Amino acid sequence: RHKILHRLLQ
Amino acid sequence: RHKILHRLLQ
Amino acid sequence: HMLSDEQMQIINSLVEAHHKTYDDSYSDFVRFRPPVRRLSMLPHLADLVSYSIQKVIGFAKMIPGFRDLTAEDQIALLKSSAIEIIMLRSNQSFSLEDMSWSCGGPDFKYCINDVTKAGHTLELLEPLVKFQVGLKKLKLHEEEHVLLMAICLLSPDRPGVQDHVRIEALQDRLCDVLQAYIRIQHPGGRLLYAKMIQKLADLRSLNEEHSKQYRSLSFQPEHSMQLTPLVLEVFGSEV
Amino acid sequence: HMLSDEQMQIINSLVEAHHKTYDDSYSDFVRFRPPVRRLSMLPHLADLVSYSIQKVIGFAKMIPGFRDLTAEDQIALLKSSAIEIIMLRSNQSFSLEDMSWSCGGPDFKYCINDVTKAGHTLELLEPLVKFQVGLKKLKLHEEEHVLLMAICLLSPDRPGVQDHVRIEALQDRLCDVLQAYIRIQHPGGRLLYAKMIQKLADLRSLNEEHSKQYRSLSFQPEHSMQLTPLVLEVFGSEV
Ligand SMILES: C=C1/C(=C\C=C2/CCC[C@]3(C)[C@@H]([C@H](CCCC(C)(C)O)[C@H]4C[C@@H]4CCC(C)(C)O)CC[C@@H]23)C[C@@H](O)C[C@@H]1O
Ligand SMILES: C=C1/C(=C\C=C2/CCC[C@]3(C)[C@@H]([C@H](CCCC(C)(C)O)[C@H]4C[C@@H]4CCC(C)(C)O)CC[C@@H]23)C[C@@H](O)C[C@@H]1O
Repeated sequence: RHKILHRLLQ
Repeated sequence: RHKILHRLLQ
Repeated sequence: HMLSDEQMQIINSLVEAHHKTYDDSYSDFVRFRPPVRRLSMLPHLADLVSYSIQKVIGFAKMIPGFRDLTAEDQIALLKSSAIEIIMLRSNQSFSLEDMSWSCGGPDFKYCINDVTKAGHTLELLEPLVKFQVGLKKLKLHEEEHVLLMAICLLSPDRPGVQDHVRIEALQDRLCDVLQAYIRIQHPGGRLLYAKMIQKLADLRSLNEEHSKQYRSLSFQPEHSMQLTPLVLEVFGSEV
Repeated sequence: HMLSDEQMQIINSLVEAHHKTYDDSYSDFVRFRPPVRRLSMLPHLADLVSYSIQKVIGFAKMIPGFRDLTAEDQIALLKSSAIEIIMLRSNQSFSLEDMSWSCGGPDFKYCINDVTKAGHTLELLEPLVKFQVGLKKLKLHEEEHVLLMAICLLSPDRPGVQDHVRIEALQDRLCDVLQAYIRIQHPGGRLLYAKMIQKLADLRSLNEEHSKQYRSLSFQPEHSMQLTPLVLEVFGSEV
């Protein structure tokens, strides 16, 4: 998944 | 999953 | 014209369970992320709901018959009714004078514009307030209040439940207790039971509105990261 | 005997990025769950680490060349080095006098027994303290400190990375900048670069010890519920 990390990486 | 709920239900 | 011994024990268990899981001083709230007044209030309210879910879970495990259900049905009932029990129990803190939840001084007094800073709009916040006012006007006894919470949680009509026959069986026993208690222990409550059942149907619609507002929140990772693991698990759909 | 224009720009970008992502006043800490002194300090430290991860992510996206990597490699590097960057940047708050992290008055001064109330033992806490002391004794310039963080993050030897050839290429360019800066801008630093590379190997072992202590935490649901979504995602193994 890694939804937050994908989001935080702009 | 529901690991927390399983745990909280003793 | 008289409560049975079993109906009294069921009332004794629920009142004790509620007293074991609700703090009228709200002193644990200093442990939440502090409130701030871009979804400014979300971290505090998330900690608030996550805390209340643990208390609802504690209350549920003391409802007679609940622990005999399978862990699946317990989860199924918990996930579907968690937000409804929270709205019911919050009425103890709702004040009619200021139309808010007064759990403290400036910090923990929760008015309408505070829930706005948590992903909700003023428009959709309307039936929550009206529900709390009408519920406050019933002037429920603790027994009636605690019996209504248990009846709500034990609804067989939840997405997920399996042994709906026995959950319905447990709920009707509780409904019998409420009817008997109102009839023999609440003067001037000739229509109270009917009004309490009406509030249950109102919670269903409030529940559905929260379900949709939450899907927005949980689909935006910068907002869902503000939630707690328990909130994401209870309000998630990964059954 | 002179820094190039490109090596200066790389230094300028890292110092600005670190200044944009590290608050020496530590004023956001009132927004964390308050510290309490059964894993009493865990909620505060979890909020602390979750906050630092967002700052490391901000710092990483300003390392030159990082944004050109695939989102996969960026995640792979972030997940493996997140705790190491946190231990590196925490040195700015570590005080040699009291052997603790002094981020405030009584509340945000983090000594050894506080980390104990977060699932860690006094014994395994030992190399963290020794690492911080030895790192503090190097008296690194901000450029050296910020260059060491970027070199650590850009290690090609992480579980998960794919284009390790180009991550190694980026890391060696940064290692060239550090060597040149120490040689021409740090008097009496004839052995400093070697000592900084030694600290990197120390972080690997501290990282592995945290990895195992965290698996204990994340396998106990009553403790993992105290974490944040970002922590569980960064330190989880669901790649
Ligand atoms: C929780 C309690 C207390 C107070 C309870 C409040 C007041 C504060 C706001 C709360 C917590 C509402 C939530 C909050 C958001 C939830 C997350 C972020 C998960 O979406 C809004 C959705 C409902 C709005 C209606 C609508 C639009 C139709 O959805 C439910 C009960 C409310 C205080 C005390 O009495 C203890 C008790 O346990
Ligand atoms: C984080 C920062 C600051 C301070 C940083 C500290 C002091 C507080 C404790 C922290 C945060 C340590 C963690 C905590 C637990 C982590 C979770 C709960 C996820 O397991 C322990 C594992 C390490 C112990 C070693 C061992 C046994 C070998 O594993 C890492 C850096 C430490 C303050 C300021 O300087 C900003 C900076 O960003």
